[PDB]
Amino acid sequence: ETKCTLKSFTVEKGIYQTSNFRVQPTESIVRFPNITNLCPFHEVFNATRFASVYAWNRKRISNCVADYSVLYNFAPFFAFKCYGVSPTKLNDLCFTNVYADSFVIRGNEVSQIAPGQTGNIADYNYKLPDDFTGCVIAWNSNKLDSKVSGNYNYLYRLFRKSKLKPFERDISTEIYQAGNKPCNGVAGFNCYFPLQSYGFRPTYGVGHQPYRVVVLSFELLHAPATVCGPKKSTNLVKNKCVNFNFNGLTGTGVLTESNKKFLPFQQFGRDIADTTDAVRDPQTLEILDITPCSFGGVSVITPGTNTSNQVAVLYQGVNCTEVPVAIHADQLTPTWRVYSTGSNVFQTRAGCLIGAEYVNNSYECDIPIGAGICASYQTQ
Amino acid sequence: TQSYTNSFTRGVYYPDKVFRSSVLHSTQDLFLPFFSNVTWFHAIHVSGTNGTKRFDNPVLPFNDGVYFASTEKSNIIRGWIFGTTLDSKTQSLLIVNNATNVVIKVCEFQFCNDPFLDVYYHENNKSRMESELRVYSSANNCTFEYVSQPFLMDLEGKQGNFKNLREFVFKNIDGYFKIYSKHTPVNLGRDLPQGFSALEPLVDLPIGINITRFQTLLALHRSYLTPGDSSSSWTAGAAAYYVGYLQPRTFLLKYNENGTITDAVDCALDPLS
Amino acid sequence: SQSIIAYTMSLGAENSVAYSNNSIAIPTNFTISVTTEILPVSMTKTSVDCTMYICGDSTECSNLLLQYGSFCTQLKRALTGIAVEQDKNTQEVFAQVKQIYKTPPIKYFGGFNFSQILPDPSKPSKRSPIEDLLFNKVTLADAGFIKQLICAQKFNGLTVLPPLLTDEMIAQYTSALLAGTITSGWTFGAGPALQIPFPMQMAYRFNGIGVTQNVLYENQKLIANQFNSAIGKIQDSLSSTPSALGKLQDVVNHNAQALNTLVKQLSSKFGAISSVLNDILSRLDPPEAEVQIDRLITGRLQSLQTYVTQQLIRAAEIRASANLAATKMSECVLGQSKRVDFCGKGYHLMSFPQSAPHGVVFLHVTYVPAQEKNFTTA
Amino acid sequence: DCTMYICGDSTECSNLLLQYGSFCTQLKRALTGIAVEQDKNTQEVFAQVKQIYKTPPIKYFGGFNFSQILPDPSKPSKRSPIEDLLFNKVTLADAGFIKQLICAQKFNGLTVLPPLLTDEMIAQYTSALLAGTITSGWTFGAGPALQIPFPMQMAYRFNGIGVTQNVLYENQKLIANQFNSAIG
Amino acid sequence: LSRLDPPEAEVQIDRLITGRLQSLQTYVTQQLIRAAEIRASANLAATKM
Ligand SMILES: *[C@@H]1O[C@H](CO)[C@@H](O[C@@H]2O[C@H](CO)[C@@H](O)[C@H](O)[C@H]2NC(C)=O)[C@H](O)[C@H]1NC(C)=O
Ligand SMILES: *[C@@H]1O[C@H](CO)[C@@H](O[C@@H]2O[C@H](CO)[C@@H](O)[C@H](O)[C@H]2NC(C)=O)[C@H](O)[C@H]1NC(C)=O
Ligand SMILES: *[C@@H]1O[C@H](CO)[C@@H](O[C@@H]2O[C@H](CO)[C@@H](O)[C@H](O)[C@H]2NC(C)=O)[C@H](O)[C@H]1NC(C)=O
Ligand SMILES: *[C@@H]1O[C@H](CO)[C@@H](O[C@@H]2O[C@H](CO)[C@@H](O)[C@H](O)[C@H]2NC(C)=O)[C@H](O)[C@H]1NC(C)=O
Ligand SMILES: *[C@@H]1O[C@H](CO)[C@@H](O)[C@H](O)[C@H]1NC(C)=O
Ligand SMILES: *[C@@H]1O[C@H](CO)[C@@H](O)[C@H](O)[C@H]1NC(C)=O
Ligand SMILES: *[C@@H]1O[C@H](CO)[C@@H](O)[C@H](O)[C@H]1NC(C)=O
Ligand SMILES: *[C@@H]1O[C@H](CO)[C@@H](O)[C@H](O)[C@H]1NC(C)=O
Ligand SMILES: *[C@@H]1O[C@H](CO)[C@@H](O)[C@H](O)[C@H]1NC(C)=O
Ligand SMILES: *[C@@H]1O[C@H](CO)[C@@H](O)[C@H](O)[C@H]1NC(C)=O
Ligand SMILES: *[C@@H]1O[C@H](CO)[C@@H](O)[C@H](O)[C@H]1NC(C)=O
Ligand SMILES: *[C@@H]1O[C@H](CO)[C@@H](O)[C@H](O)[C@H]1NC(C)=O
Ligand SMILES: *[C@@H]1O[C@H](CO)[C@@H](O)[C@H](O)[C@H]1NC(C)=O
Ligand SMILES: *[C@@H]1O[C@H](CO)[C@@H](O)[C@H](O)[C@H]1NC(C)=O
Ligand SMILES: *[C@@H]1O[C@H](CO)[C@@H](O)[C@H](O)[C@H]1NC(C)=O
Ligand SMILES: *[C@@H]1O[C@H](CO)[C@@H](O)[C@H](O)[C@H]1NC(C)=O
Ligand SMILES: *[C@@H]1O[C@H](CO)[C@@H](O)[C@H](O)[C@H]1NC(C)=O
Repeated sequence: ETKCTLKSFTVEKGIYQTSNFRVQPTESIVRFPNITNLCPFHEVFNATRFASVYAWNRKRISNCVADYSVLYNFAPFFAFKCYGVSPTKLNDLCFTNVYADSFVIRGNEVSQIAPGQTGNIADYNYKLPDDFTGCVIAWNSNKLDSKVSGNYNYLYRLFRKSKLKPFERDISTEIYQAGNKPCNGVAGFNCYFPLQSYGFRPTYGVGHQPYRVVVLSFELLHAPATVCGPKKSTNLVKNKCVNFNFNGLTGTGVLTESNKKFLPFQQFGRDIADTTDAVRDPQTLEILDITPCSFGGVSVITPGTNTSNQVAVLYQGVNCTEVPVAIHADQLTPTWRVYSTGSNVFQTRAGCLIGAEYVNNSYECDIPIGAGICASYQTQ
Repeated sequence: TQSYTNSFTRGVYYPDKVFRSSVLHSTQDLFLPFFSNVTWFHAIHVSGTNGTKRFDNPVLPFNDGVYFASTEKSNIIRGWIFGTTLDSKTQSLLIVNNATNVVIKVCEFQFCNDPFLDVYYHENNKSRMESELRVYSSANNCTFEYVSQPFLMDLEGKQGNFKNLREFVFKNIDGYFKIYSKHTPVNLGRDLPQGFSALEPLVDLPIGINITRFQTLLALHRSYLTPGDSSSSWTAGAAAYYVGYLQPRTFLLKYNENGTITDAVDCALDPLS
Repeated sequence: SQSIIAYTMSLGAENSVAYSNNSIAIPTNFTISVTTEILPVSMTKTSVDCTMYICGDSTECSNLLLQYGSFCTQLKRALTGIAVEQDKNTQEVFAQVKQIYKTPPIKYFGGFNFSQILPDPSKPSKRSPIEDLLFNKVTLADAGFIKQLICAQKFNGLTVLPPLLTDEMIAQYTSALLAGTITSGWTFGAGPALQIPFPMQMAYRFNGIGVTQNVLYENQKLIANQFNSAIGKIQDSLSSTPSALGKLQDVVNHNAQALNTLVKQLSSKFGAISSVLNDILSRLDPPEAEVQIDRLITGRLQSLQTYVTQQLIRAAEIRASANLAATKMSECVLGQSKRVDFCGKGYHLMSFPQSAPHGVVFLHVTYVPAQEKNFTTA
Repeated sequence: DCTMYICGDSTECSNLLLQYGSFCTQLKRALTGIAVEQDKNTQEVFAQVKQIYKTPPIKYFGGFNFSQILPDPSKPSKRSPIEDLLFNKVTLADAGFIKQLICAQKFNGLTVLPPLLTDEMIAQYTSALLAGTITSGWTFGAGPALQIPFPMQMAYRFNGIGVTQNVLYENQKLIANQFNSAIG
Repeated sequence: LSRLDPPEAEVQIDRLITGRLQSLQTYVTQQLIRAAEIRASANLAATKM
């Protein structure tokens, strides 16, 4: 390894740093909430009376096991573009709350449902936030919503004083005060009705045919879980380097019982790194602790390679009643787990040294180690 | 009556729901600025055994949330209504408490102002006031409903000295009304005492409505201690009902060792701050 | 009755001289004074790991970082060189003598009293009272003693190596030099140490500055009393002052502040959806995950490079300070310096070294004139 | 200042720059440290004296001519002719005098702070050292200033290199003439 | 900002900000070295005085 870290077949006398060591996880655990009911997704997509844009129906979902893999054969899915949450990586997450909004619009305006877009529909009828996360699903609906005479069932607002805030409903049957005359319900000259039609006929081509859209808004944020995917939980192990899946929180380390005071409205613990420190058990409600596994650097002490081929390793800042003395396969990143580790063992303030015997003598030292400790080649 | 007072250092709540300890984390959020005015408000309806109409409960604008502070005997302050024009023209809310219930909802009530004043409302003799709701009279185009635990769980110290100060904060940022609340019975007579306390979130739910107006619901059927005067423009007068507005600010909170909050610094008050 | 007042700075007290044609001024008395001087010698060593810091235990991030080439082999050689320079800095200042000298058993130096600087065997650390006070007055942050709360929050590839020379054998060096300079004069700085009585050595030191030895040989008692009083009161001056060891404290604090900032920079989006790798891998899919991970990687590289960029300049400044300290130790301690305003203020006599956390402290002894009278000269 | 040099008075740009974390706290701390070091540099060089000495009223130093280095009372700035020539020779660009065309076009967060020691007490320090070194010899840098006639100090400085004082005491006129010619 | 919608205006402004940050770091990077050299010269001048 020393011959490999610097490109040469001869290494001179001294101490060199080669790589790092860290114990490996042994088993993996997953703990998700235990919900059995299946919340309904059929009727939200499958309904015949979706409301208009000026007043769109909202469906809120609660505790369930949402299987986001069966809805694909519910519609042609003309547009299935999703935001930050990956559409395929959606069956393995946990969300706080999920919402669905349902409405039908003109197809030409379908592209106008997006953050940072204005126009006609996006300024007076419906608005989306700039940092929205979720999905949208739009597909053609000219087969059903088509009248030979005229489809006067869907309306939209043309005239409003100011743009609305995102996610806001503004249903109102008022009269717009266009011009100077304060008209009081005449609805005649210079005072037009705020609502118009969506006359949909098969004669019109693409873009003018009605398009049916449904938007799903997620709540991926640090909060107690309500909706989770279909996964099977397992048992808890402690005092061992393991990998956890705490309610969508993936990581590794050692879990031990803690003495924190997590209030009923507190779910996660934090230090100054934006990394989690303490977690609450999803289905037992016990306060745990997280500690990263042991790790450190490796230094190789070797004399001249033309004098001998014996080396002594030094683990920095690791006190070796721990894994250096109890070494096993699939537990150390250096594959070379082939030292005795029961003989030639010394403890040093700069990490314990393996491969050297202490001698009470004192000379000028050749290879410095640290803390007033040096190493050298010596006869019997 | 109406009067002005100094808010001192009150109205700070846990911004996020994560744990911390011995940290001086700072945040930017809606807050009540230090050392502002809090404007008192009092509704006056009691006189002998005769009507004595009040015309109380005026309109109050609801901008950027509202901070609430009052000392009700048991449940004298009951509900709050939110909306616009309180008529069948634009939707409005309905928030009101019960013994152990809450029936907040979104609707389009034409009107519900039926105080039903009692000819013998004088509390010193009798305080007979039962089932005096007289609300949700009409509903035009309404489907939203919600029932759950009421916001307040009052406690009694067996005497009026430990008057509860029900500090509430209301906000409507993208829905999910925050009802940060805390019970601090340790008041002993002085308004807004020197000290420090925090607030915790309880409920969250999104609806969607502009809410450019705020009003309260009082026990007009049984009310007491309502003196009257022409106090206005930075004067004094017994109200026992405070209202404060909130603005976006930047705060520096010193989290306690245990995990609570001990001190806070406003970053836009003094150049020293 | 308290306020803030703004004024114009005054340079100093106004004074005038009475220069003429045939007037001279001669002092009739002297005064011995003892000053102090503090010099940093080294800073804390450190080592940073790219793999643990940039891409925490994630294979894909490490594979993506591998494509960049040798931007981390370069970031290890500089740190190793800094560590080697820091280790070498402390050797030049202290390791000047070849042997180690013992103080004589009986402590009588002709009235001079040296208990405040000689080692105290009663204490376990065998450090002088002034050395103990200097050690206690400076609060160390980290020393790398198998720590296994802020320091415990550095499981991000950041470690602090311990110095090769512990602060137990540095005191041995200080005692060796001090015993050599109080038992042999300056003769042990060139060749073999030669014994000489202390009064004769002090008489020769006075003769160096142009004052004949009879002054000492007739005012020995007064000179010893003044020396004892100055040595006694310098400790009180060091103890009662608000903050005298400011340079060492600044050196200690700068590295800690830089490390804290480097740790905190991990909590940055750098124009990404999130600042945690596990979520950004689980939520996303590999195509856009590569772009987001590249953003995070380039942000972390940019934040990491500045650390070593500033560390190099700080190491250069510390090396310059250490070279100055070594020169001062060679010249004021191992001999008498004729350089003006170099080894204390006034005519130089001798000096004593002391060890401080990450630095050295010099105790100069200086000669200053006293009340003077005029005379008429030709 | 980053918040104006980088994102000129734009709220969107400021909010988008806030995502980079603490990146301009260092760029301010380093510059403040540089300014503090610059202020400290000019104090060690000049502030070597404790008291501001004054030149004697009459000026007779045994034939030597110090009019070219000593301060000139006639000039309003009390600067020596050599100092005036040095000041006129160098054309300084900006010094922080409330500037309020290239300098006026650098209103992008780039400001030039003025030095703490204005260039009127530096001349006072220089005059103080000159008076103390020509009226008291070298003894005012070690303790209290002791007066001494200038020719005696001349003989002292000649004796310090290996030449006895009789050389000066017999060649005083020639030495003074040579010094005057050189300083002229 | 005027000729474009927020979505890709974001990435363009990121480009501009990162360019300006890179252009600004080098200024202080060189200023530190210049200050160190000036400090060394000032120390030499102080010793010479
Ligand atoms: C030189 O100065 C010293 C300063 O200490 C003088 O010593 C003092 O002398 C007076 C008068 O004899 C005593 O009362 C003091 O107690 C002495 N000081 C101490 C610390 O003991 C000394 O006398 C001076 N020499 C001359 C010749 O005047
Ligand atoms: C001078 O040396 C002597 C001993 O050689 C010191 O004398 C004692 O020192 C201890 C240490 O603090 C004191 O507690 C005693 O009161 C001292 N006794 C006497 C008779 O002086 C003395 O402290 C030394 N001088 C100084 C200034 O410390
Ligand atoms: C002895 O020297 C002192 C100063 O060291 C002289 O005191 C000053 O002399 C100047 C010369 O005229 C006067 O202008 C000052 O007013 C004097 N100072 C004070 C406080 O009066 C003193 O005159 C000298 N004595 C002799 C005889 O030369
Ligand atoms: C030497 O000192 C004398 C005064 O003692 C100076 O004399 C005059 O100085 C002014 C200053 O510009 C000249 O304009 C006069 O011409 C000088 N007159 C004489 C007779 O010298 C003299 O200038 C000084 N020497 C130098 C080189 O400046
Ligand atoms: C999950 O299992 C625990 C058993 O400890 C039970 O108490 C809890 O009620 C279960 N969750 C639900 C939602 O019923
Ligand atoms: C909904 O499903 C039913 C059968 O389950 C089907 O008859 C109907 O056509 C579907 N409607 C839509 C809009 O998909
Ligand atoms: C917002 O306030 C205006 C004030 O005139 C009101 O007309 C409007 O109805 C409010 N918005 C909603 C959605 O009610
Ligand atoms: C090592 O020693 C051998 C002789 O045994 C010599 O030939 C060789 O050059 C040496 N190599 C080094 C690197 O010193
Ligand atoms: C390190 O190991 C030694 C061996 O017994 C022990 O004395 C010491 O307490 C240990 N320290 C830690 C931090 O484990
Ligand atoms: C070395 O010294 C220790 C005591 O310090 C003693 O116990 C030991 O036997 C000696 N010899 C060794 C370690 O070979
Ligand atoms: C409150 O308002 C009044 C005027 O309405 C003013 O005199 C007073 O200074 C205000 N108080 C504060 C703290 O702003
Ligand atoms: C108030 O009204 C009642 C109802 O008629 C009446 O009996 C009473 O006299 C009135 N009060 C006064 C003061 O007249
Ligand atoms: C409110 O409380 C009263 C008394 O407990 C009860 O009769 C009434 O039903 C409650 N209201 C609702 C809506 O349940
Ligand atoms: C008080 O009210 C009661 C009704 O409960 C009534 O009988 C009585 O006459 C009233 N007045 C007095 C003075 O008690
Ligand atoms: C609202 O209710 C009224 C009943 O007066 C009815 O005429 C109207 O059509 C309803 N509107 C909606 C959108 O249900
Ligand atoms: C904080 O915790 C300590 C021990 O963990 C306890 O003694 C103290 O009472 C706590 N402080 C409170 C509860 O305010
Ligand atoms: C010194 O001697 C010169 C010689 O003429 C004379 O002009 C001058 O006045 C003398 N100095 C004093 C202070 O009298």
